[PDB]
Amino acid sequence: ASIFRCRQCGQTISRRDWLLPMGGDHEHVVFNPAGMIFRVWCFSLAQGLRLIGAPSGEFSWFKGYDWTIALCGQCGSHLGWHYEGGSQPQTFFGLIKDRLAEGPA
Ligand SMILES: COc1ccc([C@@H]2CNC(=O)C2)cc1OC1CCCC1
Ligand SMILES: [Zn+2]
Repeated sequence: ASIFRCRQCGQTISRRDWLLPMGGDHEHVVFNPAGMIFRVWCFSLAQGLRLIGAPSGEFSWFKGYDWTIALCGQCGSHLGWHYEGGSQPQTFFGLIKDRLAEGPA
């Protein structure tokens, strides 16, 4: 259980070692304006994604950060968001926990 793959296709995405304690915890439970709930895990780093469009501040769940949608690079599944434009760290990834599968390296 040290690495994370896309649950839908197996693409390698991130690692447990890359989890990022944001505001005290790597886990945040948040809602979008369409009322969908997400269990978001924060990572310092991820790979195998494809970032779509340019960043937006609108409805950002993390103060001072702008988001871009992050799809699985391989299958297109929506895995989370890349955050940028902030401070300490400047950037990070918020990934949806139930869209990842955890397993050996
Ligand atoms: C599942 O969709 C989405 C769900 C959630 C957000 C978040 C709101 N606050 C954040 O920190 C990002 C953006 C989305 O993408 C939208 C942009 C255009 C259509 C959908
Ligand atoms: Zn995938």
